[PDB]
Amino acid sequence: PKKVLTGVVVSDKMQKTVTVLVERQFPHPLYGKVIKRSKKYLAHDPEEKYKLGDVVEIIESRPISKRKRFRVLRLVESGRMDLVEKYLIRRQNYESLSKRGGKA
Amino acid sequence: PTINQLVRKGREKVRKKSKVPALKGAPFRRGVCTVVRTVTPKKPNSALRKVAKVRLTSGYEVTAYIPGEGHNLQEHSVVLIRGGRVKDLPGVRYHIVRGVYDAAGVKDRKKSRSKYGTKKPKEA
Amino acid sequence: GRYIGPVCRLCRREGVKLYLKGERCYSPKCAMERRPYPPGQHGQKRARRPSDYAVRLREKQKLRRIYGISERQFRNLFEEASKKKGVTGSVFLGLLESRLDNVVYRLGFAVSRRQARQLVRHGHITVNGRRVDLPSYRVRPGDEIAVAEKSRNLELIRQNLEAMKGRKVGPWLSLDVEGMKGKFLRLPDREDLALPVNEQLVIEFYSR
Amino acid sequence: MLTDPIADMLTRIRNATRVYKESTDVPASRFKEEILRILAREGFIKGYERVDVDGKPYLRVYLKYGPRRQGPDPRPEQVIHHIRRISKPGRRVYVGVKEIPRVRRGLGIAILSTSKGVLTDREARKLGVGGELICEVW
Amino acid sequence: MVKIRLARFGSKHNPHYRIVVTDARRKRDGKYIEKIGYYDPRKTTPDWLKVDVERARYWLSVGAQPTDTARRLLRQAGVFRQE
RNA sequence: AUGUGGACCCGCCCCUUGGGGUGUGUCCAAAGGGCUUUGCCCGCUUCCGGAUGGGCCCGCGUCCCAUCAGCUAGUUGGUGGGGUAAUGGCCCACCAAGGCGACGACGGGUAGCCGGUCUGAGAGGAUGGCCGGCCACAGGGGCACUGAGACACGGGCCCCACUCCUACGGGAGGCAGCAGUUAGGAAUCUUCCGCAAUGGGCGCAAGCCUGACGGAGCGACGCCGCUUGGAGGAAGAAGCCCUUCGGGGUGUAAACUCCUGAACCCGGGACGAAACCCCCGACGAGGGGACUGACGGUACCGGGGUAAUAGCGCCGGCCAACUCCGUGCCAGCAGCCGCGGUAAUACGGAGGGCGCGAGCGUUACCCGGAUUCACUGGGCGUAAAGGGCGUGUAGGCGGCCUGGGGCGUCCCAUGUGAA
Ligand SMILES: [Mg+2]
Ligand SMILES: [Mg+2]
Ligand SMILES: [Mg+2]
Ligand SMILES: [Mg+2]
Ligand SMILES: [Mg+2]
Ligand SMILES: [Mg+2]
Ligand SMILES: [Mg+2]
Ligand SMILES: [Mg+2]
Ligand SMILES: [Mg+2]
Ligand SMILES: [Mg+2]
Ligand SMILES: [Mg+2]
Ligand SMILES: [Mg+2]
Ligand SMILES: [Mg+2]
Ligand SMILES: [Mg+2]
Ligand SMILES: [Mg+2]
Ligand SMILES: [Mg+2]
Ligand SMILES: [Mg+2]
Ligand SMILES: [Mg+2]
Ligand SMILES: [Mg+2]
Ligand SMILES: [Mg+2]
Ligand SMILES: [Mg+2]
Ligand SMILES: [Mg+2]
Ligand SMILES: [Mg+2]
Ligand SMILES: [Mg+2]
Ligand SMILES: [Mg+2]
Ligand SMILES: [Mg+2]
Ligand SMILES: [Mg+2]
Ligand SMILES: [Mg+2]
Ligand SMILES: [Mg+2]
Ligand SMILES: [Mg+2]
Ligand SMILES: [Mg+2]
Ligand SMILES: [Mg+2]
Ligand SMILES: [Mg+2]
Ligand SMILES: [Mg+2]
Ligand SMILES: [Mg+2]
Ligand SMILES: [Mg+2]
Ligand SMILES: [Mg+2]
Ligand SMILES: [Mg+2]
Ligand SMILES: [Zn+2]
Repeated sequence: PKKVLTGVVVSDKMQKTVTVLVERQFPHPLYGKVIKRSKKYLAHDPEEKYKLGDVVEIIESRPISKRKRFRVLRLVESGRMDLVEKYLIRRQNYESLSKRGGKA
Repeated sequence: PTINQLVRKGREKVRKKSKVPALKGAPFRRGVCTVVRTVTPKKPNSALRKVAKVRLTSGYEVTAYIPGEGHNLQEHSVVLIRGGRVKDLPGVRYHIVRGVYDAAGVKDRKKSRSKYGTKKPKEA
Repeated sequence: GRYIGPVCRLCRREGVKLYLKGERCYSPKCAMERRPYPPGQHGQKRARRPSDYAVRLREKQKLRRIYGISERQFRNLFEEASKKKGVTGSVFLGLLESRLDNVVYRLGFAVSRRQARQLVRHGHITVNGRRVDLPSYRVRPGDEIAVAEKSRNLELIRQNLEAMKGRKVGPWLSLDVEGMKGKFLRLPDREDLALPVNEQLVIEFYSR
Repeated sequence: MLTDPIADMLTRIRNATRVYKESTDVPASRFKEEILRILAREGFIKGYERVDVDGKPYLRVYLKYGPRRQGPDPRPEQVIHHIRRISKPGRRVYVGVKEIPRVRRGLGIAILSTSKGVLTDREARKLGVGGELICEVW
Repeated sequence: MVKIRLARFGSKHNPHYRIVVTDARRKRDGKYIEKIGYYDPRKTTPDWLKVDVERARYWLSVGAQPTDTARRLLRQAGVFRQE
C-alpha cells in the first residue's frame, strides 16, 4: 500500500506544487500523554487545482523532485483557513525568539 | 513536574566524574619520578608520608603514594601507578604499585604479601 | 575428598554431628562427643550473640560441608534449583542427593561420602553398566548403580557390602547386596532426608 | 469549571466518607451515573439517586461504612477504603485486555470504560475488552 | 546460482551440518534461504539424516544446484527415487 | 541473410504513471568444440517465464550541547534537455520565488547500526566485544576504464606524504589477507599441519587453485569437569602458641596400620568417509566397485602401577573470624566511619580463626542497591527548590444533553518478527 496521508494545503506559492501539513496524534513512549506532532509534505498539483485551505488526501508516489514524492489524491474538505491561520501564527511567533525585542 | 512538563523538558541523566584520570582510564599508567618527597597528613593525624610526583605516559604529572615500611625511589625512578586515594593527604589520588619496575618489593614481609609485592619466602 | 584436611574440626564449628569421616563418627571417639566446642584457642569461651548474617552463613556451610561439594559447585546447584519449576528449597536438596558420589554413599558402598568420592574417581562404580568416574554425575531415576565388575571383590567393598547385609536403605533407593547393584527409584521426598539443616535459611543466604 | 469531573466525584466521595457523612450530592453526568452504577453493584455505596438541588440535577450518593468499633476511636471501618483516578486529562491511561490490572488479588475493583460500556475489570476480562482505565477502588 | 549445500554447525570435532538452500556466494555459515535438512556424519544418534524431499524437490525444480555431498545425502533420502 | 521473436516512432484497444495487446514502417541474431561419430555430449543465438541477488523511493524509530537561533542561491518548484538499468536539481539551460526552522532547522561535539550483550522486581539504565546481518573503508585526496555486476584491498590513471631504486633522466611499493617484525602501551598468540572434511573458482572430466576453512600451537584470559588421597589412628607426641602455673590450643591433624592407584609404563587403536570416479542399467532412477585422514599412534578400550602441588585474602563496625609480643600521633593502616600520643582484637610479626581454593587479591569500567532525574516512583512555608508582579502569544487543558464520522482507544483474523 502506497501510504496515504490527509492534510491542509498551507502554500500555493509554487508552480504545480502545494505544501501539505499533516498531523498525527500518538501516545508518548515514556510519559504516556497523547502528543500531537506534524510534518509538511510537498505534493504534486499539476492542474494548480488545489487551493490554500483545502484538505486533501496525499499519496505516496514515484519521485517528482527532491522534496516532491507525493501527489494530491483527492479533495476532502474544501476551504478552512483556520488551520492555515493556526499554522501561520506559529511561524509569526518565530520572529520574537532571537537576540532583541521591543517592537520587533 | 507535570507530565506535559516532563514531555517538554526531559529528565536529565547523570555523569560519573572519574576520580582517577589515569588518562586512558586504563587500570595502570607507567611514569617516571621527578620528586620523591615526604608529606604531612591532615585533620587529626601526624606522620611523614612517602610520596612521589610522577610524570606519566598519559601526559600527566601527578602525585602518588608510596605504600610500605620503606621504599627506594629516586628523582628518576620509573614506576607503575594504580589509583587509590589516600584519605589523609589531599590531592594524592593514585598509589604506586610496589614490586613493579624501579620500585623494589618490600624487604621481608610475611602477611599481606600480594600487595606490597614480595615473593613467597623460602622455607622447609 | 575435595576439601581435604581436618574434618572433625568442622564437626565442632557447626556444633552438630556431620558424619563426614564414616564410621569412627559412630564410635565414642568422634570429637563431637566429649569436646563439642569450636576449634581454636578461644573455642571454649562465652560465644557472642551471633548476627543474622552469621546464622545464614553457618547453615549454608552446615549443608555444603555435609555433602563435601566445593562452593562454585554448590552455588551452581542452588541457582539451578532456583530457576527450576517447583519449591526451590527442596528442589536443591534433591539435586544434591542425585550426585553419584552421594548416591554411592547412600547405598552403603562406602562408609562416608569422601570414601565414596574415591571409589568413583577410581572407576570402581558402574552406572547402568558402563563406568562413570565423575562424582558430580547426576543419577536420574531408573538408573542402576553397581560396584564395578572387576572391583567386586576388593578387600574394602567386601567388608562394606558385608555391613550392608540386613541394613536398611532409604525409601527412594532399592539395593541388592548379592550382585552389589542398587537402584535410584525417585528423587527424595524432603521428608526422607533427616538433614540437620534448615534449608529455608540457605535460600535466604543466597539473596543478600 | 471542573477540569476533571470524574476526579471530582471520586473525591467528593472520598471526602464525604472520611467524616462519615450520610450522603453527598455530585453534579450529574451520564458517565458519572454509569460509574456509581458499578459502585452500587459491587456494594461500596448503598446506592445513588437523581435528586435535583436548587434548579439543576445532582446524584445524591448514599454512603456505607462498617460497624462501630470498640476501644478509643469507635468510628467504623470504611467500606471505600481507597478510591483513586487512574487516567486523568492530560495523561490518559488505556490498557488492553491483557493488561487490565488485578486490584488487591480481586478484593478491589478497577472501573474502566470500554466500547462495550463502563465495566469492572472482571467484567471487561470476561467480555474480552480493554479500554480507558478510569479508576481503581478497594 | 542458488545452491543446496551443507552448513557447518556442530562444535570442534563435533560436526553437524544443516542442509540449506542459499546463493552460492554466501559464506558457508552465513544467512541462508531455507533449512531443508540436517546431517550428523558421526551417526551419533539413530536420527542422523533428515531431508524433506518435498522442499528439496521444490528447489531443484527452480534450479538450485546441490554440492557433491549434498546430492549424495539427498539421494540417500530418496529425493531422486522416481519409481 | 533467416525474424520464432524482440526493440523504436506513430496509431488503435484494454489497462491505468513507463502494465498488456495490435497494425503499418524501420532496426536487431548466432560459434564452435569432443567423441565409445549421422546423433550423442559440451557450448552458441533471440525471446518469454522462474529462481537468487541487487538499485532506487517512502512512513516511522535512532546520542549530547540552545553558553549553536535563525538557515538556504542548485537553494525550492516549473518547462525542456542531458544522464542512467531506473525515478529524481543527479546534472544543464531557461523561467517562477521558493524551501527549512522552537514538533530544534543551521552549527558544534561524539559515534559504524542492528540481531544481541550486561544489569535490573519491573519500567529503566549501560553497551554493540565473540558469532550472524547491513553499511563503509583498503597510506591520504580525486577519477573513470572493463564488465552481468566495481567506480574494484592483492586492477588502471593523476595529485599529496612517506620508504626503496637511480647511470640525476627516471622508476618500484601499500599485511585494516595468514603468519611474523618494530613502535606506542598496563596489555593481546605460531613466520605451525593439512586440503582428509565443509565451502568457494575454473575444468566434460581427471584435476588444479583455496593462510576460506578443518586442526594443532602458545597465555589460568573465561567457562566447565578433575587431582594433591581414602578408612583406622591418644585422653591427645614433638616443636610453636596461650596460661589464673592447674592447665588450654593447633589436634585425628601428624607419626603410624591397612586400602585404592593421579603421574608414568605396555598393548590394541577409532568415528569423522562416501561421494566425485569406473562397471552394469540409459551418462536417468536403481545396483555394484574402487580410492581417499591434517587432527594422529590422538580419542577411547585393555594390562601394569607410585601416596603423589596449596595457595591467596581477611579477623574494630558495616562483615564470617582474638590472643601474645613489638611499636609510641612514630613506623605504618585506611572502601567509608576511623586506628597509632606505652597495657593497640584496626600498625608489624607470631599462634589461632574466618572465607575461597588452582586459584585468591588489587585496580579500572558498567548496571545494581540509588523512588539519589522519581513513567512505574520524589519534591519547593523553615531542609536544595515558587519566577518580584502582571499581561496575556504559542502550546497544554476544558461544563451538561443529542446525532453523525471512527483519528486516538479496544477487539478478531491474518502477514512479518531469519539464524
Ligand atoms: Mg591528633
Ligand atoms: Mg588520631
Ligand atoms: Mg591490612
Ligand atoms: Mg541482419
Ligand atoms: Mg568513529
Ligand atoms: Mg530500580
Ligand atoms: Mg596503515
Ligand atoms: Mg584511496
Ligand atoms: Mg562478466
Ligand atoms: Mg559498461
Ligand atoms: Mg580486485
Ligand atoms: Mg568502494
Ligand atoms: Mg595486501
Ligand atoms: Mg597479520
Ligand atoms: Mg613498550
Ligand atoms: Mg589463534
Ligand atoms: Mg572441494
Ligand atoms: Mg581456523
Ligand atoms: Mg564408514
Ligand atoms: Mg577428490
Ligand atoms: Mg564479627
Ligand atoms: Mg601492646
Ligand atoms: Mg592486630
Ligand atoms: Mg581491619
Ligand atoms: Mg576449576
Ligand atoms: Mg535509578
Ligand atoms: Mg546523585
Ligand atoms: Mg512522578
Ligand atoms: Mg527529595
Ligand atoms: Mg536558611
Ligand atoms: Mg530555602
Ligand atoms: Mg510570590
Ligand atoms: Mg527570589
Ligand atoms: Mg490559548
Ligand atoms: Mg468533554
Ligand atoms: Mg482544545
Ligand atoms: Mg480507529
Ligand atoms: Mg502480530
Ligand atoms: Zn565426626
